[PDB]
Amino acid sequence: VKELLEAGVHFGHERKRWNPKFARYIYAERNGIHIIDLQKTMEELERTFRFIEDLAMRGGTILFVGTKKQAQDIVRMEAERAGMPYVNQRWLGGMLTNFKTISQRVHRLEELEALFASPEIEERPKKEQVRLKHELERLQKYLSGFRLLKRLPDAIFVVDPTKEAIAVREARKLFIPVIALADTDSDPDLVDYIIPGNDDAIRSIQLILSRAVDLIIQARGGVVEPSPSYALVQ
RNA sequence: GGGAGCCCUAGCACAGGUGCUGCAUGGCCGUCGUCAGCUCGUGCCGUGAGGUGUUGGGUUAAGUCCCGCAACGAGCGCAACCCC
Ligand SMILES: [Mg+2]
Ligand SMILES: [Mg+2]
Ligand SMILES: [Mg+2]
Ligand SMILES: [Mg+2]
Ligand SMILES: [Mg+2]
Ligand SMILES: [Mg+2]
Ligand SMILES: [Mg+2]
Ligand SMILES: [Mg+2]
Ligand SMILES: [Mg+2]
Ligand SMILES: [Mg+2]
Repeated sequence: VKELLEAGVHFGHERKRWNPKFARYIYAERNGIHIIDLQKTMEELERTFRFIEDLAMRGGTILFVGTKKQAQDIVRMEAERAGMPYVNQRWLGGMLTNFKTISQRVHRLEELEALFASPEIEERPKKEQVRLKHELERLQKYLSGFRLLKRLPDAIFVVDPTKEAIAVREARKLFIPVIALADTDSDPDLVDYIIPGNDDAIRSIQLILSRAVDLIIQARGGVVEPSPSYALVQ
């Protein structure tokens, strides 16, 4: 739960497709790439991790949203490590603003797996058997850890604001605090708690969600060890 | 001398009408068409009528199934359940 000269190589990123609104968090245009104000990344982190502490203490959940493939797997472990839910494959229209209706898909998954521990997987025609077993396929594929959500989450952790911007918009419309791993292509003001790092490159990404989940466990009550991911990021 | 009932005149209340209106109508039928379509709930977009979903790419006899996607689903159809 720290590291400051964990610039490592995960400080600055992105070329000139910036959101000029991200101007404060930049250090220079070192050869076609804005590099991120190192200090600010650490002090925004201060007020940020602070936020997340009180969330684990009060016993609420954080929905980890990362769809970007260069961060996809990482989300799965760190979100499984902590109890919290994750949206991993792709983000659906109304996971939040339509959160009731979307949860029928959860009502079915949990209940369709109950078909697969019964005598009725031998019963039922195979007209149903083929359809109703490759339907369970897809369900577990998108809601592999949305099903953990039983109500709207107290906050939400996105790894790319720009890319998962439908996720962001939904959060706001329901007044759900946005934590985000952001960099130069994003609108910082659209985000409540910003870690101005860089949405792409696993060396960042995982470092952040490691230390974040470290802190979540550390503050919930468990004080643990290295992660399932770590330097298993190639 | 009256009475129930049945056959009966003479008047009543009504019957009956394949007389009109199929644009006053129900019912049933023809037809586009056994064509693959027509909608809904909630969400999202839009001042609004409305839109998205139902568009895109592949496939099928088929909105048939697949991939994808601000949508996630569902109903009436298709298919199947019936017969030869
Ligand atoms: Mg990006
Ligand atoms: Mg008459
Ligand atoms: Mg008629
Ligand atoms: Mg047909
Ligand atoms: Mg015919
Ligand atoms: Mg307009
Ligand atoms: Mg409106
Ligand atoms: Mg259309
Ligand atoms: Mg198509
Ligand atoms: Mg169909």
